[PDB]
Amino acid sequence: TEIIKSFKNFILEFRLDSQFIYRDQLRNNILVKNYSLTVNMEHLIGYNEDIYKKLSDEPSDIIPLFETAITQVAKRISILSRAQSANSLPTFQLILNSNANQIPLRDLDSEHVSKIVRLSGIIISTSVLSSRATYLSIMCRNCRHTTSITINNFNTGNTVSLPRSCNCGPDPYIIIHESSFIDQQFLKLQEIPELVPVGEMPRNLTMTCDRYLTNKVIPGTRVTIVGIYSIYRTPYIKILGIQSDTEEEEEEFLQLSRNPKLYEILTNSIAPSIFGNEDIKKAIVCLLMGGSKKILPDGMRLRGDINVLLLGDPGTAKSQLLKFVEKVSPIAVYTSGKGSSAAGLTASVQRDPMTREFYLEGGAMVLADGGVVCIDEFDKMRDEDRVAIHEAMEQQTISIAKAGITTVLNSRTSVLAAANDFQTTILSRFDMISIEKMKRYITYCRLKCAPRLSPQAAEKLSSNFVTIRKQLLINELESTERPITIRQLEAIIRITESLAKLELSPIAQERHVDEAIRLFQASTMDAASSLSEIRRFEQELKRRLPIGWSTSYQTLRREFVDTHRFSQLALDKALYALEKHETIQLRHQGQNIYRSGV
Amino acid sequence: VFGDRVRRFQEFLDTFTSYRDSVRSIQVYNSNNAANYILPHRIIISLDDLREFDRSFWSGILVEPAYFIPPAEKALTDLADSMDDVPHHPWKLSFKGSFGAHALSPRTLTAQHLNKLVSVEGIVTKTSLVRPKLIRSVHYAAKTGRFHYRDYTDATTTLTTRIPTPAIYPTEDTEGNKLTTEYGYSTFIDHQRITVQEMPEMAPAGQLPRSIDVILDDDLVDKTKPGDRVNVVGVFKSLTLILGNTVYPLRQMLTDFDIRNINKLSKKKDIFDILSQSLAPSIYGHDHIKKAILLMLMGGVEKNLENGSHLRGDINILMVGDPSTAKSQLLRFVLNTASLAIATTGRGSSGVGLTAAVTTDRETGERRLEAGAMVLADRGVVCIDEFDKMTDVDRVAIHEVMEQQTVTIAKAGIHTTLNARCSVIAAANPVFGQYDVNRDPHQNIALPDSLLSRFDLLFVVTDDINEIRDRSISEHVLRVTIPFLRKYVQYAKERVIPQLTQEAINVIVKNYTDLRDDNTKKSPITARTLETLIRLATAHAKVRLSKTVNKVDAKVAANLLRFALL
Amino acid sequence: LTRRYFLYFKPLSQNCARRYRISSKPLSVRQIKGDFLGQLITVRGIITRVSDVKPAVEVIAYTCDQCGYEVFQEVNSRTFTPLSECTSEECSQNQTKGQLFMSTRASKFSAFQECKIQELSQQVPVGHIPRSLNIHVNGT
Repeated sequence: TEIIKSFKNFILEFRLDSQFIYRDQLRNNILVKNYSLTVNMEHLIGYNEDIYKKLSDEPSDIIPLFETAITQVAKRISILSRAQSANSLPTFQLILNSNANQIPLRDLDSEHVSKIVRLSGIIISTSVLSSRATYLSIMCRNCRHTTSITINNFNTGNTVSLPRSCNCGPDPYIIIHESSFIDQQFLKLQEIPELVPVGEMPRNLTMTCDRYLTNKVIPGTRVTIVGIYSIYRTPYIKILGIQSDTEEEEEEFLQLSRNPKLYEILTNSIAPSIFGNEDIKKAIVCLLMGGSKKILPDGMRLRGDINVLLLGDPGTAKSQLLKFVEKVSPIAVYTSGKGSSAAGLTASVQRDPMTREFYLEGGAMVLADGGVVCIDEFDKMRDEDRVAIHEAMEQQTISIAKAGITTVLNSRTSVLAAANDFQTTILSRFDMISIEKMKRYITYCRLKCAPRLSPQAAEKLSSNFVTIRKQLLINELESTERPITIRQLEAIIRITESLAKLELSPIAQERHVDEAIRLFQASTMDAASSLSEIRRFEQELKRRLPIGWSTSYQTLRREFVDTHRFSQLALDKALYALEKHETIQLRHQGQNIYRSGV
Repeated sequence: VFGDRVRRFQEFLDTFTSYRDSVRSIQVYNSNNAANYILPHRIIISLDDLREFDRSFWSGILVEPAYFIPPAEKALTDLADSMDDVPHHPWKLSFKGSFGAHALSPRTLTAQHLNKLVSVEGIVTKTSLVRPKLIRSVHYAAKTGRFHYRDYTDATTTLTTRIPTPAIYPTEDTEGNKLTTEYGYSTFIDHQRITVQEMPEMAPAGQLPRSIDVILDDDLVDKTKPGDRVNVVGVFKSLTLILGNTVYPLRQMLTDFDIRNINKLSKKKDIFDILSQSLAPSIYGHDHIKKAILLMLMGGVEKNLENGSHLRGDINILMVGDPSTAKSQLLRFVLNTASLAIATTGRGSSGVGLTAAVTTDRETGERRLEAGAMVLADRGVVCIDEFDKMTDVDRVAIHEVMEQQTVTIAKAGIHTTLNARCSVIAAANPVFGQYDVNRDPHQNIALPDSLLSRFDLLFVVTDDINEIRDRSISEHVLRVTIPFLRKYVQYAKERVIPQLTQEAINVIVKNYTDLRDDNTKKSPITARTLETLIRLATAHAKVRLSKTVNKVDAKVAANLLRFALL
Repeated sequence: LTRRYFLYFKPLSQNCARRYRISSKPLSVRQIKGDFLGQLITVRGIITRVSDVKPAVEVIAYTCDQCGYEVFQEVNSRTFTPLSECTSEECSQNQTKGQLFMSTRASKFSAFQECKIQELSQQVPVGHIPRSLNIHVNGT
């Protein structure tokens, strides 16, 4: 009762910036009927030492007393507000967030059980919005007697149980359902996979979510959860609050930033045993941040991140440099093509072991919000994940169309893939074909600066574009059919922004563009190494076999074989062009003669 | 506690005779139809007369309808018996009007205010099969020729939960004799189970929609169909669903300072070019294409003819060319700057397309539906990129919904049609990968001629390497507003409707007869194009928000035609 | 069981309805309203789907060699279960509960046939499609 008056004095007497922060928030939440309020732990430890230590030691018996004091002052607020202009009040659930401590998942021990606990992680699953009760009328089936039972904060050997007796014998009770129910959720949380030991997979934890914070957390983000570490032996978390996203280190980083051969030693440091490939190493180290993110006032902003692709024979650190980019970078998780062993890159959905709940198993494409993604074995991709990565590599947004939830999400991912209709997605969607102090400088540069470009260094880019368009047109009008776009020019601009951003400068000069054109020329050298085809195909169909029968893959194989122009890729290319130009005769022949064969 | 509420509702009905003469009209209409040989016995109650008459009764209806709705319907049945004096069924109620904080979005609908009645608007996704249920079953004993009857109750016939009586169907008599099922004297009441989620314009688009289930009685089973905006009024019972009793089938705020700015910008003859140039500054060039995109997102007129079919007001645009430019970057701008827009990839739809998805169920009623993408947006715009990868099923679907704006689905249980008055923005790529002027302009599209006739404006974007024009793209991308044009477009869409004049009929007649030249030189001209040649004019005339069209609107439509055709 | 005939009905026409001054109106399948389940209705329409004539049983006859009293059970649904247990008047007062057999000759059958009636073309509303309905016929 004294704690009731203390919490009421804390609500109606706390001042910050010459104003109350809980009274107006309670009035605004009562006026929209939200039945919740945001309290901070720092304000109550600055107000009273008789509250926080008892809340940290015994939260389960002091928290509903605070809750009933909140409803007691809320009833007065409601009756004085309803009488001004234009009964039954539920128990107001409180949410409470703080940032005083962030303990890891490996520091959880046998001590401080059922206390307050605050930690970060990645939500993997929100499975079923299930139902419980909060007030229920119960009746008997034998002596016609009824009553009711109420619960407020206790939502397997616990608080709620039906009475065995009111003779009526054991269990004569019937729940009067329509004169009585709340929502609750079962969630799963795992630790950050960028900092998890290599010998074992990351562990997880189960948590119970109640009424006011339901459907607020999308699974796959950096979520900081504060609650009660309770035991059901097995541990579980009762959520009571939710939120989400050394000077010598900066001194040595500023001393290392003043070195003029810094780029060069960085490259002499990312390759300890890799012989050669300086242009691959500079493109790998320049594809972390991306480019200049600019928020234009018209709303049509530009993308800053880029794409890099590794290709070659097995070996030469195609999967060893990826471990260094998994451990160096701020937010990155190692995965592979078509998922992996009991984990997936894209949205993997599985079945629940209990009650047969359809829920998503996991995904690393949601967990990389604001960083890069890194995969191996690009040739082994499923068709249900290729469309998702096809849209996310150029628009950075993942759209889900399930019947339960239809969420689109900002992926904000760059890709660093390795490999060994695929031709257009390789050649068009890809632009290129201490350690703690370095990571700290990378995070400070990604959050602090927003560079730009000078026209003095942009005229060299314009002259380079004019010369490459005037020089590769000789190879392109000569029917080589391989390209040159403005997207590659925008990628060149993003590469220059990343190279000028690494020295922590908002301006760009010719010093970065002379390395950028040298970085781009290796990608163009790797990329470099209709009237006739349609005259062939069309004249063939038209003037040769209108039924097409007898004229299929054999007969073209003969003609083109005997005309020495056939390449299977070229054959199926002209053909796919014909079905695709909707020669609906070519549609028809495909339907028949193709696997009719000749 | 029942007698005081029934006398208070009797005093309210004696004070307001608007429901008494209405139920007398219901009874005299039923008597006239019986004399010739029906209405579903419900009276809508205006809630505005209930607040000033009784505050406690109003508060009791708003917080406890399980204890306030059955004495009011008991008073209504007693008034129906007292108002009628001829010889010889229940009566229900309905509400309307403002609710205050009880009127809310279904995504904000949570575990609070369970027993209280909820008014919730949105869009329906599924409408189940109509299913009859037994509430009373009769039987006959042929050993003596008698008749027996039994009644059935559940948790959906009353607002309060009754004691559960699991009445076993009589397969035997109490004496033990044989019996039969007298099919016909036993009444049947049909029920429906529909699903409704939030509207895409009021919801914070980017999130997931939350849907709820409505259990429907006999009376209102013929007024629900998918694809329409609806507002349901029911009770949030949790045995979680709503017992829908009232269904009504049926966005930036405007100040007085913004209307002065759009009235100031209404008479200058330089407005159109700077408004077309101000939509996307990250894309160099293509002024006439975004001029048509501006005329496209503002709309048409949607003329409905008297005693005939409606006329198409929507415009459709197809854009082709080399894949080097910003065709995939323009869809994000038109998705983020329109009133409401739905974008799809054109390949990857789980159903049969973007309309009429998969139908299956696992619950009590073994039938369920699903809503697509085009049935959600009814007045906005939809964007389909990679048009050549889209299969023939969706092509047959857009052949049918292009100039008719209606979609018909002949299923095993569903045989209805629905409105699809939307505008399509298609973006395609050639099958050869690249295209130049010397190649023929018909086989490079690799689409049928009927789809060329369906789409109104076909925009070809060339990208041959030229050293003169390509010098400033790098400095332009290396270097009026967003909340103003939205208010401009919606005020033009809501207030001003343009009409034709004689000054703009003759020049468009001259242009159509002069092109019907292109048939011998480069492109076929159809009759549908006549309609699209004035739609755009009207567009320009409503861009300037004039009450009627002008000759310059037909001139700028002919200029857009010369750029998109030649 | 001893029904030699088959009973059927027919309604009155409109000429006998105007005389002496309804029960037989031409009804659509969109004009069913749900609540007409149990009224005699006269539906007008085209017939697209018909089935073959098949014998559906009405009563199952079981014979015994131990007692001789042949029993008859009545089915009403689409399916049924075989009554292997004897429910005669002689096996109730007995320890023995001997096997029963079925008779396909003494059992009464009926020429059952299902049909799908469709909605008329000019009677359907604007935009709607002509939905179907099922008719189960028996006998002659």
